[PDB]
Amino acid sequence: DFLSKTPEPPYYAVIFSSVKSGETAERMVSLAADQPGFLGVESVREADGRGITVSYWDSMDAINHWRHHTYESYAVRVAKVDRQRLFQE
Amino acid sequence: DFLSKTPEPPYYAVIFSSVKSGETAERMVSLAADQPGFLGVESVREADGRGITVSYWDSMDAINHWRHHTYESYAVRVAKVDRQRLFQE
Repeated sequence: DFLSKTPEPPYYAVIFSSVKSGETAERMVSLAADQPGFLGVESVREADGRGITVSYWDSMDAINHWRHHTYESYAVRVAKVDRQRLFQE
Repeated sequence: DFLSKTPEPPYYAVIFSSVKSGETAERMVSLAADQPGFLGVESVREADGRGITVSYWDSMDAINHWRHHTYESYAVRVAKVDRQRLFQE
């Protein structure tokens, strides 16, 4: 349920780090989920407003057709994932 | 305070996504902070155990001397950040 079950690297990750000043954070998510090349999303938001949401994508090009069909502070970083290790017990 | 003030890409990011089963999550952090090439860290952990911690590093090599001097589920992904956009109001 929480961890995104991603394919073998490489794949991309969009790290959205935010500090809050809603219904619509969740529309913005159905939309990601719906896109071609969308691999999954991990979203977490603490009490005090601090939050990190990472979305995984299959290609730089898949991220552009998403930004295309489309906070006290935030940072958006897009990165190319070359390594992963998954664990559950 | 929350957002890491990172240099111009490229730089690396270590995305640690975890689901909890402590004092020592915080030792593991002083240590990151202390390393050569450590650029910063954003850590967030919700009530229910879900959590994302991303650490930023200047080089793949800076991450190896860290893993070197060194959960119901977790995922560790290392990625190369090629883009960033920072915002605050």
